[PDB]
Amino acid sequence: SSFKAADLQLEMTQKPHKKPVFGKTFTDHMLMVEWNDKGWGQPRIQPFQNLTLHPASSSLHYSLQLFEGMKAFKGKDQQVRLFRPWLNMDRMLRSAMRLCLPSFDKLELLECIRRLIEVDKDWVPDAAGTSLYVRPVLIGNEPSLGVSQPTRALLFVILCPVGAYFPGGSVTPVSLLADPAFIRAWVGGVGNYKLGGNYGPTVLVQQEALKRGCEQVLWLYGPDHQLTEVGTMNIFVYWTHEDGVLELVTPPLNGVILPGVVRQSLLDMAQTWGEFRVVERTITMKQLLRALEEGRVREVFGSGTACQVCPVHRILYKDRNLHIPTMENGPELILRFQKELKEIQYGIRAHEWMFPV
Amino acid sequence: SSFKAADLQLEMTQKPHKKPPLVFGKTFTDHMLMVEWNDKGWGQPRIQPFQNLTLHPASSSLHYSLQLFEGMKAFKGKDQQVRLFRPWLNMDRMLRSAMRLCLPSFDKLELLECIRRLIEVDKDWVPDAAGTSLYVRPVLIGNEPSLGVSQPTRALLFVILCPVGAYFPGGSVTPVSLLADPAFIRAWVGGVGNYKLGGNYGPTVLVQQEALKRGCEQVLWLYGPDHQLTEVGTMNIFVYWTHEDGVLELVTPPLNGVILPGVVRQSLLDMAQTWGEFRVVERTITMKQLLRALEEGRVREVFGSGTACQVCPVHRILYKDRNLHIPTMENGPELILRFQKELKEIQYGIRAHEWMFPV
Ligand SMILES: O=C(O)Cc1ccccc1C(=O)Nc1ccc(-c2cc[nH]n2)cc1
Ligand SMILES: O=C(O)Cc1ccccc1C(=O)Nc1ccc(-c2cc[nH]n2)cc1
Ligand SMILES: *Cc1c(COP(=O)(O)O)cnc(C)c1O
Ligand SMILES: *Cc1c(COP(=O)(O)O)cnc(C)c1O
Ligand SMILES: [Cl-]
Ligand SMILES: [Cl-]
Repeated sequence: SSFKAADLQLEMTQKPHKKPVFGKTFTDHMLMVEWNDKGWGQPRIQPFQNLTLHPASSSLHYSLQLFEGMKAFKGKDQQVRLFRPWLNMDRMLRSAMRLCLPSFDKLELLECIRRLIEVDKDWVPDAAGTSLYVRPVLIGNEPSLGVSQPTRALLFVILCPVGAYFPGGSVTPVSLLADPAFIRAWVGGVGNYKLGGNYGPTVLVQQEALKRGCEQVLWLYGPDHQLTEVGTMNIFVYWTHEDGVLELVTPPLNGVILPGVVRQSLLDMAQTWGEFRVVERTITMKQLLRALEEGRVREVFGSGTACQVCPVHRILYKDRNLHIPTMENGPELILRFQKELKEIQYGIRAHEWMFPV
Repeated sequence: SSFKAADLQLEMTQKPHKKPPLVFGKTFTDHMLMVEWNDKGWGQPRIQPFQNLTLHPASSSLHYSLQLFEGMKAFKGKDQQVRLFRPWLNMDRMLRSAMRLCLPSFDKLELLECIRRLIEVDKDWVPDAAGTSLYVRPVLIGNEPSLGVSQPTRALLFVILCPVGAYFPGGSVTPVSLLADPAFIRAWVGGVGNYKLGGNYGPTVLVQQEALKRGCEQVLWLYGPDHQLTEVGTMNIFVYWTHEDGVLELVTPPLNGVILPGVVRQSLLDMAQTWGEFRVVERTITMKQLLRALEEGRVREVFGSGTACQVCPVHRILYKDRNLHIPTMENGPELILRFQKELKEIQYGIRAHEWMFPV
């Protein structure tokens, strides 16, 4: 009921590509594993190459597709580490089950990914702010037009080296368009899984945001306009709450929120410091507006594998620009999180969150 | 701006497959249409042998569901003339889908001609036995070799064809049972359930398995705190009843964002409006209204509409634990039969009609 890393077939490349925008440059090899009625085949690391798909593949008709996204970091000691990969494996499997795609063993796949990165180790940059982006994918591959549980599937992993997210070597804030007409996900839906179907529909909304002079979309939900997510990031607010208490709040995992790995790590870190209240609670636009008027908001930011932490300085809501005082406040919490994550990720501090390749 | 049928290139196949017990969606004809789009605009359209697609592993079609599709039928009449049912509507709907996903625009009439040309090449695949048809499956997908979530700079439009048998075994319309569970949501206001995008279907697979597990054949998709009946499986839903105000009516949910605007659905409203024999409306329908109408003997027929079956009677709805009998079959089903008959006449050339497009 799962492929084994022990059965790995390696096929090194004939012509290695020469080393050098996110998501454009890929490495020499990829992981591929086929599944069918006779279960999982043997995993193989093969050179990077195209997929060959039947024109009726359910991956293309009915979006039987899911992905992951995580980063591997090369520290000063030249050792490569993945950040909390076990959580990505957990989330990938939940995604798989939701789309009736075949179950697999999380440790086997991780080992296969480790083996794949081992093989392309030379691709992992080591300049400040850089990393290798790891993109696993599982797709249905039924050669029929019936909307049904696939009897064929493909799991593959590709790797993309990436440069520093903040070019200045310093966090820079973003502006958000907050328009309630666009809804990313619904209770009872699939917004809490990393399914390809959740992203395609946001492309037009992101264009609307730029058209309107904003950089990303603030996803609102419900008649009370709950702040759910920022672009493809989780949202956090650092403020003095109504009851006079300083807290860090992020929306709870009630179904419309993608359970981000960084998000969970920011909650864990802040809980560990024990210096202020850390809570998972709904956040409405009205709470935010009242807190801003009353000078209670210190920092608003997104969390995700792309930037780690992204400051927010403006929200366009109801044709009205709300200034958010994040950068004015340091941004102290943001910088503290970035420094601890950086120290853990590049091996400056030992930590069980890191998985060595 | 758009590819042109004028520039069609044809590569006839040299490995024609042996023609056939037709199971929907598993048997394909010898040729396919294929047109690519990039920064230079659309390439030349081509008809070519049926073959696998080659895709970059980062293709946005597979990572961010930049994919949409259509579904329509070609019918071979008694006069052996092959005809498409209201294809212009499918073309309109496909274009709306493409725009919603920031996929490249095209000329609806040029694609239609290219499709006509393709069916003409595979004309001998069109079955002619009663209730059979040729299923047309146009697809448009983004194909950017990049993990960025953005408007693709490359896309692929293709069309494949499938011969299909009669939906109903001996021609007799056969009713279905539905699982109505509020825990399941197909689509939401502000979402994309009203476009024919691949993303709307993948999540239904697990729910359909649950319908089977619970002894039902299809899913009755409910929406909102008031349990509005929206769609039945991949079909629009219609209720024929005497409403609370004493008026005999045909009702279907309105196009308010959670309803896919079916070609058959529109055609049924057009026909029934034309007859002028009873009220025809687009209004939400709730489970509470249905239960009360069933208790009062006001329901005559409930049915789905779609390209698959045309019109599909419903005899049972399992709502939570209650098994509700729907008396569709005890009432003829008169309206269903009348729609079926009139559509068959139009579709198989028995009666020349502006709704038919000759191949
Ligand atoms: O947005 C997220 O946090 C998650 C996500 C969800 C969905 C799709 C993609 C991503 C993602 O990781 N995109 C990504 C963009 C840019 C870079 C980058 C550029 C220079 N350094 N790093 C790294 C990752
Ligand atoms: O359900 C719909 O009406 C639309 C749809 C939406 C989404 C996916 C597929 C369909 C569809 O057309 N499926 C389909 C099944 C079976 C047959 C058949 C079998 C014997 N004769 N014809 C024809 C079409
Ligand atoms: C990928 C993603 C995130 C962030 O998840 P991480 O695991 O922290 O990278 C947040 N929201 C959405 C919608 C996403 O797709
Ligand atoms: C395709 C489809 C229909 C029916 O549309 P027709 O154009 O009548 O075939 C109904 N509902 C959903 C959800 C669909 O995908
Ligand atoms: Cl962990
Ligand atoms: Cl028409």
